[PDB]
Amino acid sequence: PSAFFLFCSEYRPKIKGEHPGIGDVAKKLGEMWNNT
DNA sequence: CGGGTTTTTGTCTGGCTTCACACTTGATTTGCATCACTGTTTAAGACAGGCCAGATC
Repeated sequence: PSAFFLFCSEYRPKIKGEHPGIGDVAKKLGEMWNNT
């Protein structure tokens, strides 16, 4: 388990309740993990 | 001989199932190359001069 490991799923529902899909949901989550 | 009785298949539309699989991104494993290092000559056999020594005219 790494940062993105426990960051792609722990914050997954925060976009999965908006994005039905499951790449596009965590996609912008990767961008907000990269910005920081 | 061609026609007929077995094994073997297509076959139903439903709901079921396990699981491959989309889509990132870094932390691991795994593959395959490199790398620095080691052994520390002869031994038979052919041919040639050359020196010497004994033979011969």
